[PDB]
Amino acid sequence: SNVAGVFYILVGGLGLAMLVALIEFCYKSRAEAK
Amino acid sequence: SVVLFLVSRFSPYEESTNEFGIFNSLWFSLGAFMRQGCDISPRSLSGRIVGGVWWFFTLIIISSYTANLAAFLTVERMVSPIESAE
Amino acid sequence: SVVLFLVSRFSPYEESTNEFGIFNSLWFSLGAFMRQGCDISPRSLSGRIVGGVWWFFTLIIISSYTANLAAFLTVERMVSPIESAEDLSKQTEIAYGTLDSGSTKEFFRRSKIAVFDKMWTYMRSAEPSVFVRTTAE
Amino acid sequence: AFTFAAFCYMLTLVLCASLIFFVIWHIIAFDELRTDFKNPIDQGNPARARERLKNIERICCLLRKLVVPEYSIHGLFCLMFLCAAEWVTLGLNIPLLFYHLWRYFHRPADGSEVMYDAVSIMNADILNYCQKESWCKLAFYLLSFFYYLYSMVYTLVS
Amino acid sequence: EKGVQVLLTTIGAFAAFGLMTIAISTDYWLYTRALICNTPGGLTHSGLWRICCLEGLKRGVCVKINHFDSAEYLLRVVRASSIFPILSAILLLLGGVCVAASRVYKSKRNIILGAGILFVAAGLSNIIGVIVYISANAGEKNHYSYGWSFYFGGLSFILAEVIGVLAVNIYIERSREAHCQSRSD
Amino acid sequence: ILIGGLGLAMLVALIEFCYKSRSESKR
Amino acid sequence: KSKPGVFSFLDPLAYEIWMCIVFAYIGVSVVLFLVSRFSPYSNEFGIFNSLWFSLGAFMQQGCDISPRSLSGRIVGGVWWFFTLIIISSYTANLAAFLTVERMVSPIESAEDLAKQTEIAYGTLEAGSTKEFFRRSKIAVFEKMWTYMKSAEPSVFVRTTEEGMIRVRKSKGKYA
Amino acid sequence: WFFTLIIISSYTANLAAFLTVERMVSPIESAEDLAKQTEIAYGTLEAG
Ligand SMILES: CC(C)CCC[C@@H](C)[C@H]1CC[C@H]2[C@@H]3CC=C4C[C@@H](O)CC[C@]4(C)[C@H]3CC[C@]12C
Repeated sequence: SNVAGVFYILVGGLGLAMLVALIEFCYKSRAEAK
Repeated sequence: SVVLFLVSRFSPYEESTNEFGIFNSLWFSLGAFMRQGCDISPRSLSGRIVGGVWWFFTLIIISSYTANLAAFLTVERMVSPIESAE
Repeated sequence: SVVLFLVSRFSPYEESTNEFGIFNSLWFSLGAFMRQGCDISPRSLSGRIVGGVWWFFTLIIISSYTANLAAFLTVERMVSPIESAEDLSKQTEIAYGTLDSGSTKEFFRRSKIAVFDKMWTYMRSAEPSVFVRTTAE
Repeated sequence: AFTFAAFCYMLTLVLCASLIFFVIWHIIAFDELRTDFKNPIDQGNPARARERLKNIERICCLLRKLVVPEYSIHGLFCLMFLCAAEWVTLGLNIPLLFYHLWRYFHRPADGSEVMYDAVSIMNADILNYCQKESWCKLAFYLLSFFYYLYSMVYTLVS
Repeated sequence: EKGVQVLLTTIGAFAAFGLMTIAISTDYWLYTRALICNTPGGLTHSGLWRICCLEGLKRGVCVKINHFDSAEYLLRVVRASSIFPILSAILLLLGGVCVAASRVYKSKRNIILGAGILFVAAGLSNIIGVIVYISANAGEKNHYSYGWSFYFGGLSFILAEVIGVLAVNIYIERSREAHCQSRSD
Repeated sequence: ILIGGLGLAMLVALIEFCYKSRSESKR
Repeated sequence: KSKPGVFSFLDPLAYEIWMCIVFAYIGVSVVLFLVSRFSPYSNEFGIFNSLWFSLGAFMQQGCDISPRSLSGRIVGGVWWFFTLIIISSYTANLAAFLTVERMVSPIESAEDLAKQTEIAYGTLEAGSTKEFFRRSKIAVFEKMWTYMKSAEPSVFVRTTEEGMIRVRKSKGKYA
Repeated sequence: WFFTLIIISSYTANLAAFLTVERMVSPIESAEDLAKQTEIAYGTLEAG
């Protein structure tokens, strides 16, 4: 309970990173597809 | 990060801005703050000055955080929200 | 350092021993212990195991040093070298003597307990005179 | 309880496996050398002679590259047992230390450039001496490993 | 090869889904002592929803857990709903389904990718649920311990991460094969 | 833990040595 | 003489924190591997080297490789923050432990026993000690007597062997 | 490197000492606190 905040922040950063990665992948694939 | 970016773009070592753009500048600064290392370190006197002062800042701040946390965990102090009627 | 050297020489990544000879192994270990970086890190699972355990060891030891030093500097504790009389007989750095021509010396002289016999031997074979002529002295 | 000597014993126990490995490699290489020697040494085919010579040279180079670690690691054992003030084990280990020192720094071979020399190697006397030395060293290392394990357990439990 | 890796991925998906469903439904997460046990209290084995007394007069009777400061309220809500472990199980199920589809639409390569993303996200959600559970249990009656359901959840997390790795590797190999074939053609 | 890790590293190095030797002798 | 346990160096942080540290390490490594090796856009961040990088990050050592993408750098940054907080907390709580263990002044006199109350002290029910305390004109023993006859329920005792047994059974809670 | 390690550890430790001690400080708030301590002297009017 003392350090739950860093765990929440870390998991949020992981989810954000995965989302950014998928966004870049879709955008790049669409761009290279044209 | 911004000052490192500027100093490395318009006063490069002579190339020297493909390294230490804004993104890599932010990365270098973050790695410095967290006591990690660096895949790049500045070669110019101005970038090195920036890095040195950032390094000093990081050292002091991390030491202060650890020390004050040790204080907190060593001495319990419960403050009453009220010490009067007003 | 030795285990890293062996593991990297006879089970190399495949070259891998011109890096992580004994000299560079010692250097890597030292840089690890001092929380610095490394111009080389192992690529094989065995060398990486060695490095990981060394890293854990270093982290724990540095944290312990800093913490116990903080304890030392926060709490002053002055220990008396002596908490009894046997401790005083065993010690030779500290000198002890009574008042000369008194009842205390007469007690130590005619004693039968071992510790006080040893003290009497010391006081009789002591240079300069441990004894004294007055209490204030 | 845990102490400096027990940690020294643990570390020496871990490092003696390496010495066992080295001596086992020695005896395997010398068994191969014997298979090459006792087997007919006819060199009528230039290709066969070249292959045999290069095999001998390779094995000699391997053995030379592999000797210093053994001796220096045993010296490390001796130094550790000196600093920890474990006198009995240091006494048991000094004779092998001096034997290794003598062996490395004498070069009884008249060439006196390498401990093992391809030209001097293939000699039956030298081959057999090396084989016997390796076997005795393996026995000694096994015994010392078990002694170190016993001493470690003894020091821990007490 | 690819076939064995896909087989391991599907087996891991099924196993992780089963383990997590078992852990959620099961009520052997925490062994502790509670005041409401009919005699600091009596031994209890609990879970996510209900608590059962053992070694007591009311032995075998299981009763729904009585949950209940904005952050504390949100934590209590999340712990009660147990939405994170349930989401982990759901995502594992969907990932296994996507893998099975990848066993059919061998052309579409962006399926065994969704499977891996879902498995990794399920592992993250399981981490979050574990953190929430542990945080909520604490308050401010000792010598407590964790049961085999908790470790079933942990095993589910580990398996999900492993099979996500395998699925991503499969996607890598498949995309590499297709791209090299196309470029060389 | 340090001693255990060192021993495990030696063991894994031996395993890798045997594996690589066999794969190379195949080549 | 409290024999410190092996793995007492883990005491500053609870078992749950170490468990979740391991879990977060695995998750971080997997997410790094994924977000580095998914897009057919090379990268040295496989699953082995992702684990290596994460481990080295946790120990504040750093390794040869470092991320170059936005997602990988987000992951590395949050992992770095987590590592910093956790290591600082470990060091600080260990310092707290040792400092407190260094403050501890045992009982060495009647005053030390008198002021504190975490330990109970009582003498024989009938005897010269009870009378001595009752009929005392001294400050410290007056305070003791004021405490004495309290709701231990019974600090007093009937037999001396009873007092010795009670002290032996009590885990330092009786004097 | 050794010098740096020792110096940084000493800085952190002594700073922790400073802050911890500054956190122990309980001022005077009653007659008892004044009574036990002696670092401060207290006296009233000669006649009164
Ligand atoms: C301590 C160990 C490891 C090495 C040194 C031990 C000595 C005593 C060993 C090493 C090699 C040994 C020799 C090897 C070969 C032979 C065969 C024959 O000619 C009789 C004994 C003789 C000559 C051995 C005598 C003992 C010997 C000299």
